[PDB]
Amino acid sequence: NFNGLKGTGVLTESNKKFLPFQQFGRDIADTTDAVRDPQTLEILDITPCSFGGVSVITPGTNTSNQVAVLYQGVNCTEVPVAIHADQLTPTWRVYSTGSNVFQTRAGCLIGAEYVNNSYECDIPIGAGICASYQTSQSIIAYTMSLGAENSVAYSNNSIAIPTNFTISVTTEILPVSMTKTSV
Amino acid sequence: KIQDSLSSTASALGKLQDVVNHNAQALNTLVKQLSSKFGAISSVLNDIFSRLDKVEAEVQIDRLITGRLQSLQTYVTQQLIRAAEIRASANLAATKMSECVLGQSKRVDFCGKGYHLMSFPQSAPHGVVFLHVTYVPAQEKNFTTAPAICHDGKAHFPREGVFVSNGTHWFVTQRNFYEPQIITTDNTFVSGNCD
Amino acid sequence: DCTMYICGDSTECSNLLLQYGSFCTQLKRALTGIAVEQDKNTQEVFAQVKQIYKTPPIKYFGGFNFSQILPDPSKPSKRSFIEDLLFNKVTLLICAQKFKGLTVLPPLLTDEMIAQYTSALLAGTITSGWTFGAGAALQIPFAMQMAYRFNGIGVTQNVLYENQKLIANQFNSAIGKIQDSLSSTASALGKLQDVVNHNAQALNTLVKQLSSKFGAISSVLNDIFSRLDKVEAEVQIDRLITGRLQSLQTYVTQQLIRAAEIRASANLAATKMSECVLGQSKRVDFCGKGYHLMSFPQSAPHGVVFLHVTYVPAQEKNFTTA
Ligand SMILES: *[C@@H]1O[C@H](CO)[C@@H](O[C@@H]2O[C@H](CO)[C@@H](O[C@@H]3O[C@H](CO)[C@@H](O)[C@H](O)[C@@H]3O)[C@H](O)[C@H]2NC(C)=O)[C@H](O)[C@H]1NC(C)=O
Ligand SMILES: *[C@@H]1O[C@H](CO)[C@@H](O[C@@H]2O[C@H](CO)[C@@H](O)[C@H](O)[C@H]2NC(C)=O)[C@H](O)[C@H]1NC(C)=O
Ligand SMILES: *[C@@H]1O[C@H](CO)[C@@H](O[C@@H]2O[C@H](CO)[C@@H](O)[C@H](O)[C@H]2NC(C)=O)[C@H](O)[C@H]1NC(C)=O
Ligand SMILES: *[C@@H]1O[C@H](CO)[C@@H](O[C@@H]2O[C@H](CO)[C@@H](O)[C@H](O)[C@H]2NC(C)=O)[C@H](O)[C@H]1NC(C)=O
Ligand SMILES: *[C@@H]1O[C@H](CO)[C@@H](O)[C@H](O)[C@H]1NC(C)=O
Ligand SMILES: *[C@@H]1O[C@H](CO)[C@@H](O)[C@H](O)[C@H]1NC(C)=O
Ligand SMILES: *[C@@H]1O[C@H](CO)[C@@H](O)[C@H](O)[C@H]1NC(C)=O
Ligand SMILES: *[C@@H]1O[C@H](CO)[C@@H](O)[C@H](O)[C@H]1NC(C)=O
Repeated sequence: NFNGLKGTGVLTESNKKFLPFQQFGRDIADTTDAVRDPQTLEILDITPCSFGGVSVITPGTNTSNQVAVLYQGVNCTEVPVAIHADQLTPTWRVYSTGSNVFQTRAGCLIGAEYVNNSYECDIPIGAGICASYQTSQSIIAYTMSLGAENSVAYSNNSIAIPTNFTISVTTEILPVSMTKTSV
Repeated sequence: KIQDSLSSTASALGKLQDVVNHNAQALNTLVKQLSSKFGAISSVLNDIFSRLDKVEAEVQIDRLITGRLQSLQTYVTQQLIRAAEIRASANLAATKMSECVLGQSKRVDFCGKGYHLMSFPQSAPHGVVFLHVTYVPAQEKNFTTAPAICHDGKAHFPREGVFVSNGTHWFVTQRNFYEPQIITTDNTFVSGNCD
Repeated sequence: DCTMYICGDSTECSNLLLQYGSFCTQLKRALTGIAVEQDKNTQEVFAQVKQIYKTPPIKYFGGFNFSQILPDPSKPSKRSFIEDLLFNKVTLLICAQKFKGLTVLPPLLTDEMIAQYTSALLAGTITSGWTFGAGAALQIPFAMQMAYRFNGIGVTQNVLYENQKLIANQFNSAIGKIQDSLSSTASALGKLQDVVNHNAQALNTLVKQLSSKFGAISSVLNDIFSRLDKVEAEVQIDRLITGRLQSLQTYVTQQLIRAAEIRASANLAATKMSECVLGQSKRVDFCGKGYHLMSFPQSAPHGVVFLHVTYVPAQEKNFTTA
């Protein structure tokens, strides 16, 4: 409640050259983020506490219920700091520092063990990472494999000609209309 | 085989399933929408009349009329958007029927994977399902080829097909099927010399 | 994030917002459909092949020169020399002021991974002709694959061999000028520039929008309670929660309109690359002005760039016919 203005956040000193009169720093946000404390004569810069969006990776409910949690855009060593009573809306802070945390560009996920081979994508994550429920059982994270690597031998006087063929039938589905509604 | 493929997995008809899901889903969020008080005393309509004086109950009843009225516009606007993507997908289906079914399509990878032959339509709820029949080349055997041939001091080029060799002497054959034929003047034509 | 953006950091926020029903969970179900779709669009344009072919070490393609589109070993990224200009000409603390719950999720396909898909299309269209898109790949010499392309135009194959040297030099001189043409003028990439500029500008209008009062005595919810009686303070915040929520609705409806146009333009690209790249097109003025010969794809930030190769007749002479 510096200068008779309520708010919430953490406090750090900033080097912005406040003139002998100006007391508050402001930008496009237009929500107070810097206060000159009347207690002493220093400069305080306010930023909101660390936050994020919680994403849950879950396989089929009947298959299992063990889940891997992903926090977007936060340092992986920041989430252990969150483990306190009456500091988080969730109380399931047990997953904050559990199994081997793997760091990705979109934050670091917990509860999943990172293999270094490749497979096909089962549950997308972001930045080329996918997760699945493989074998006694656990959730694993890998990197997508685009496809089987192949090479074609090119020479300037050789040609390949088929000697056989095969006939295939391929299906396709297209919507055409929908229900008519009156209100 | 295609009969079993549909009956094997139930995820084949996903595109025709969410069409009815989305419209049925938007109705439910519309019925539950009137439960909100919208900042008024109560969501029930007629009771607020008998509980409050008519002089200022208009203020209370106005903030609830606008709350429900705004809900309808959001629903209608959603329908216009959804009707836009369906119509943009029915024209594609109509184009497929006029080209793939009624004729043979030269547009590569438009009416199936491979070389197109002919198709069949089948009806479905809120949609249509095609059966593209295509031609896929099988295993291949490589050879040695030369662009032209010079016999009487004049270069010869194939009429249709490409010259291939098996080691002893040359042959001419189609591009898509190995049917070797003896080199002949009927299969070639002459143009210029061979230097 | 509806709870944090509207009136977040207030114990009287959620309960008052709770009685409004299922509004922001309705919006939240619309901005996830856009998120999922934007990952599917890239799967239909670039991921039309499975086997990742690799170019041979030798680069003697019958006299042609392809050094300006093939992957570059020097740079750590497998990006050709044309793509380098494209990346530098798109200018992708304003990111830090998004504490109000306006995040930016990352794309599923990383930039260095799409380049592998593009490199597979090139290496499959210069050693295997066009058959790799319609069955098993079949190798063929390049000086002989071109003669197939000239046959489709209507010009007999005997003219390519007699002019192979001239055509090779003529093609090489044409690919060089593309490199300088793109850098000389900055309006070439205006199609991609506005795609990211429009989205960035829309966010700025939304964040700046919450500073309005909407008839309330003050524009801040925290200080509106210490100066007015709590019996009817609900009235003023109601004029504020409705106005704040209403503007969130406008931004979502804008994205629905824009996503429809992008999806329309994504399918057009997905159709050009299935016909102008994996085959020859007879559709006039579809894959470039003039008679079509072949096309090569190149990647770019949020988009694709083609290099159509066309055949255009030169000077003519009058004649008398019967
Ligand atoms: C490349 O293709 C040519 C053309 O088919 C092959 O030459 C032909 O090969 C067949 C099979 O060996 C010969 O038929 C046999 O010839 C013997 C000769 O005594 C005869 O006794 C048999 O009853 C039978 O007819 C055919 O004559 C021969 N043609 C010529 C002009 O030589 C050639 O063998 C093939 N090379 C390879 C490496 O596959
Ligand atoms: C071309 O491929 C077809 C199969 O796609 C071959 O047909 C098979 O031939 C074998 C020969 O022993 C038979 O036992 C199979 O019953 C045939 N399959 C079918 C579906 O008819 C055919 O033989 C191949 N062509 C050549 C020249 O070998
Ligand atoms: C294909 O074109 C490139 C572009 O010019 C050629 O690379 C040039 O090579 C010469 C030979 O020393 C250099 O002097 C030039 O500086 C190179 N160009 C650039 C832009 O660096 C390349 O040699 C050509 N391919 C072939 C087979 O000749
Ligand atoms: C010869 O070809 C030219 C076109 O290349 C015909 O047209 C002449 O050239 C230009 C193009 O129209 C005009 O400015 C001339 O006036 C044209 N000549 C005449 C006589 O009109 C030209 O007609 C052709 N010549 C013949 C005899 O058919
Ligand atoms: C559980 O759900 C899976 C799909 O998620 C299904 O295959 C399985 O049959 C279900 N088991 C039940 C309902 O017992
Ligand atoms: C955390 O911050 C440190 C700063 O030194 C950085 O090196 C590291 O990559 C960050 N990790 C994550 C997961 O953000
Ligand atoms: C891959 O992971 C295994 C264990 O999962 C490890 O033994 C191996 O050294 C790793 N290979 C690397 C990191 O190249
Ligand atoms: C094929 O390429 C090799 C390697 O450059 C060369 O020695 C040979 O002469 C070439 N042959 C033809 C027919 O182009």
